[PDB]
Amino acid sequence: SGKLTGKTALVTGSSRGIGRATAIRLAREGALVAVHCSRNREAADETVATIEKEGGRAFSVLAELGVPGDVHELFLALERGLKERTDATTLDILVNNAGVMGGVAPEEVTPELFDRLVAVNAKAPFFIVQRALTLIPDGGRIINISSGLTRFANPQEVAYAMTKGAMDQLTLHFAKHLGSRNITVNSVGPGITNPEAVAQMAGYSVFNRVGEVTDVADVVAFLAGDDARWITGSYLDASGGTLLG
Amino acid sequence: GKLTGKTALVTGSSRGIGRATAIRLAREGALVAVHCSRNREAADETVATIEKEGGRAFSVLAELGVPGDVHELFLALERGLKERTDATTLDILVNNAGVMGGVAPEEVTPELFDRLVAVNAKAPFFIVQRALTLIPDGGRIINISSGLTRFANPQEVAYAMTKGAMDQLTLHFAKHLGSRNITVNSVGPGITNNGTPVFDNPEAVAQMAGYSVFNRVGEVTDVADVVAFLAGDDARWITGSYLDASGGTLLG
Amino acid sequence: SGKLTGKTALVTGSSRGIGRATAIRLAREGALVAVHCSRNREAADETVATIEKEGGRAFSVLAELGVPGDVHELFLALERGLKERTDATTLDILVNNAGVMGGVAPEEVTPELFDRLVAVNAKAPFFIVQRALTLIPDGGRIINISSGLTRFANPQEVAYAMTKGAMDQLTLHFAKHLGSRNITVNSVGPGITNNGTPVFDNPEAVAQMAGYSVFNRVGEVTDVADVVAFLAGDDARWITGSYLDASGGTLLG
Amino acid sequence: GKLTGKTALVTGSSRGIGRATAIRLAREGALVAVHCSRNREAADETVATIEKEGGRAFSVLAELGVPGDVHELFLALERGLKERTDATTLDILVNNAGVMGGVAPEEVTPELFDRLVAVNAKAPFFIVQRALTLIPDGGRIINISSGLTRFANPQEVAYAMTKGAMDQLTLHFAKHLGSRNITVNSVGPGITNNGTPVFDNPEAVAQMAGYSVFNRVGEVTDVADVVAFLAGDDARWITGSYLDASGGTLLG
Ligand SMILES: NC(=O)c1ccc[n+]([C@@H]2O[C@H](COP(=O)([O-])OP(=O)(O)OC[C@H]3O[C@@H](n4cnc5c(N)ncnc54)[C@H](OP(=O)(O)O)[C@@H]3O)[C@@H](O)[C@H]2O)c1
Ligand SMILES: C[C@]1(O)CC(=O)c2c(cc(O)c3c2C(=O)c2cccc(O)c2C3=O)C1
Repeated sequence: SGKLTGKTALVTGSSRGIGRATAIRLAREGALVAVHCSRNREAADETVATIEKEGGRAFSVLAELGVPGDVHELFLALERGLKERTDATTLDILVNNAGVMGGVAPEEVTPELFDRLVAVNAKAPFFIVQRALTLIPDGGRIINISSGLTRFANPQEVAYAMTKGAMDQLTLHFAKHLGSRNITVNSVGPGITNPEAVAQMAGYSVFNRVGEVTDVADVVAFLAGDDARWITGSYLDASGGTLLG
Repeated sequence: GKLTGKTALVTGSSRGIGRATAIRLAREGALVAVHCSRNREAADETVATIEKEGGRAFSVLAELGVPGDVHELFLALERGLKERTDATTLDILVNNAGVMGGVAPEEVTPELFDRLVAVNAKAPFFIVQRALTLIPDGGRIINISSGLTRFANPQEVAYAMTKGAMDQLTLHFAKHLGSRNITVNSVGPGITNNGTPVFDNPEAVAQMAGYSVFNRVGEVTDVADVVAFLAGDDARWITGSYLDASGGTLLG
Repeated sequence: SGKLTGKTALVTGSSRGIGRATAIRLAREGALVAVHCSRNREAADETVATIEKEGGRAFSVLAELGVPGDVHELFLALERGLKERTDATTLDILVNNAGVMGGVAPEEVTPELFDRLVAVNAKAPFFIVQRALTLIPDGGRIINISSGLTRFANPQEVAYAMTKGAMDQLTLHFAKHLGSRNITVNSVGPGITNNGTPVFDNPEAVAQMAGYSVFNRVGEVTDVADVVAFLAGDDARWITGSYLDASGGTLLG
Repeated sequence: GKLTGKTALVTGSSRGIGRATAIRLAREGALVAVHCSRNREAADETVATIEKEGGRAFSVLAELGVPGDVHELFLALERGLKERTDATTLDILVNNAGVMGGVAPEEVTPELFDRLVAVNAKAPFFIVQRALTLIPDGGRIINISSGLTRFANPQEVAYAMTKGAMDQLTLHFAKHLGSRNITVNSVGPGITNNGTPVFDNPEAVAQMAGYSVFNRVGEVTDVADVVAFLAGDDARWITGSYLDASGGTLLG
């Protein structure tokens, strides 16, 4: 039971971190959750187990994002697992969460690394959305997990932030596009998300603590439900006040 | 009831977004102080409505924008809370009350300006300042702003100015109350059907609907439900922010 | 230069700091400038003298802002001064620069001080714009000096930030309002700026203010003045309703 | 002229905004590298116009968004720079080159996507990376973004994604390059008449004109004159920002 009973959801990159927590949370609201990961079937199944242990419903879906054919593989697996469990291909909630980072100075960024950041973080989300319009009913949900680094300068992750900048444009423009179909499209921006180095990252928030994976997941689940029907095209700041300069 | 055994004050609460906000917060198990400037009866009609759902609420009278406004309000509030809970703890503060100008820029007088500032910006500042002594660590402050802070409309410039002032309150009090774990956030409504004579008129309603990407006017419920979320535990990691409850009016 | 030759301007709070430098840069570009100040007639005459030494044109205007009759006196003096030197009351450029800070913790703010900050920082600029519309021609300019404190949290000056967030709303709605008359309306947001005070004589404090800028220096009054001058000229005809970040990258974090 | 003694590269300066930017920078006395993909005559026409007005410019030819683009661009750039100044100093970099998608969201192919990224966001990044050694302390990077980063338009979502990436390039390199005194800023045009067929129909024009509060479309000089200000000394204290050169298109 819960807000999302009889709803289906897909969360990309949800074997670890925010994705995992988001899947758990959405499942807790009574949603059927496709747990996606790129490479680890094991981690993906740990998540599916937890959801079942806590009385919810989920299934793992493996498909490496960032490579030719990623969208085919994601949906082939996804659409089957859905018809298997509901006899429909409907996808009520899409969470674009998967993302990889750069971790080098701009002078060390290769054309190839740039291509891959774009491919996983921005290109996949675009073509995942495009194909998912097929499955998403009227009144459905799209939620894109952004990054605090889009509002906060960090040259050590410039290529990463560029791709998340790109992802945030999905929110603005698909919100407009999907208006007539009553599908809301929003972004969620985390802060820093989980020694003496702990003490310094905790300083960035006004709450003097580091973010937890739950801190973001709870905002996603709100966006995923009916209480958020009148919010679209917007950016939700789940960073514990990190943007306040 | 996720807000059970919590207390809430919503200013300008006898009608419109305020009404719906009180009703929603009550429905979540919170005892709600329903504030009004003038009509004791209208504020009691809301209290009535809440109790018929198995909720807890009490009316409060205090004309905002005049000398001693804050005093009268917190006098009645502290009284009503003690009588009902043996404490005067205020978990949730919603600054909802506000008035518009409805004249062109060249037609604004000093008296109107002063009046807009007094009700829309001054009162909320001092209601926050006073409420600090009643809000526990982990409490909630929600300021109802306006989409006109992001969408040009000269016909309400002075009103928007007072609301932009309100949002700055949000920014700075959020930083100030971080160590006490109180979130401070603004909710910006779009065009919302309250009950004014413009909404009696279709074609006018048709015009306003088009501002939203969903092709409808907002309902009071649309905004109250966003307020309710910020009031709850799911929004503990959101502070100092502006939530866009306009149905995508800001998209251009 | 002669870019603003034939133009007139008013810069409020123009005897000191950012206001002063703005008045100076406008005059340099060829504008006849009304230097306003609230009380100090001498400091205003000093700016005028400086502008004249450089071969420009300026006059002083006394009018205390934030008290009853402030707009009235300002424009009485403005109009007399403009008519004498040009034969017209045409006001091409209006710069809303004047403002006062609160300098008090959010708990010590009284209803009086709040009124005072509003009256000076929000009320006056609104009514100055309102009254100035009668003098500003099609093609004219309005620049509002805001604050980086609208973008950067600082509870120490919260009431002041509210008045300045009010001021940004002026920019947004009047830009829309004044579109059909081809007047641009923009905001300029300073960061920390060295206004000549003793505070800036201490290097240890200078350094910790400098760190807020990506360039590792404090701003000069001239860094802000030069942006205002750009907005005020023809090259910025296609910018309106916007906010210019003249703070040396303070908002980057 | 403010830019006497300085050099500038403007990518895609053979027509539209790039062309006018090149022309305006040369007018202030800068030596301008005029760039485009293959059309030598197109680049040279801009060079001709600049020379008539008594300025200095040379054409440089490199198709952006293909393996080797950067190498080919800088080889041509330095050659031409050395032939004229006997130095490879680049004072001013303007990332203007850009292409549009122009198909519905459902129609976008991986191929089109890759192409927009490669030209609009990736090339600017690697051009910057490579230019860093030629740009002296106190120099300038100006990135030509788009109002579509703030104004919803599904017909160009992929394009707008690349411009969102572009604005991130501004934010992060502004920080990275601060200790070197290099300002990095975005200029975001609205609808600007660039000679394409759409600006010929006086009906679609009137419609486009209505996006601005001045009720006209932008001209190429409207944007170029903003770039020129950023390229000069008067804008030394602005960095990491977005300049809204749309004539008030983002006001709602
Ligand atoms: N005009 C508008 O409405 C508008 C609005 C917002 C933003 N913008 C932005 O402003 C910039 C220029 O706009 P515009 O309207 O002036 O464009 P334009 O008239 O189409 O000219 C663009 C220039 O970019 C060059 N270019 C395109 N692809 C290239 C490639 N792969 N390699 C090398 N050069 C390339 C073109 O040269 P070749 O022909 O040789 O390729 C051309 O000189 C773009 O970044 C655009 O996104 C324009
Ligand atoms: C010139 C054009 O063929 C027409 C067009 O559709 C457009 C194009 C490029 C743009 O950057 C924009 C726009 C735009 O409308 C438009 C409409 C409203 C706001 C905008 O920022 C824009 C644009 O930025 C391609």
